[PDB]
Amino acid sequence: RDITPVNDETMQEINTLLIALDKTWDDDLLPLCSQIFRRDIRASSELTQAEAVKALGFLKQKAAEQKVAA
Amino acid sequence: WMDFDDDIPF
Repeated sequence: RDITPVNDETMQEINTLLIALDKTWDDDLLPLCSQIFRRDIRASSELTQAEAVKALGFLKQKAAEQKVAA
Repeated sequence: WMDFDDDIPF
């Protein structure tokens, strides 16, 4: 596997969507990534680019599916 | 394995 770390452009896209979804790395996405990728991920910067692209796909699905309830 | 292709709540 390519272990190239996540780049800043992909990170910014992820962050934009987390903010839009009212979700966070600490509460929501890092726990989920840790479960999905079956490794201890403690900071956003520790994702690989390949992992981040999967997470970004998932967040686009969430943001496109439905409105974020108040 | 649950993965990001799956329909997980978030």
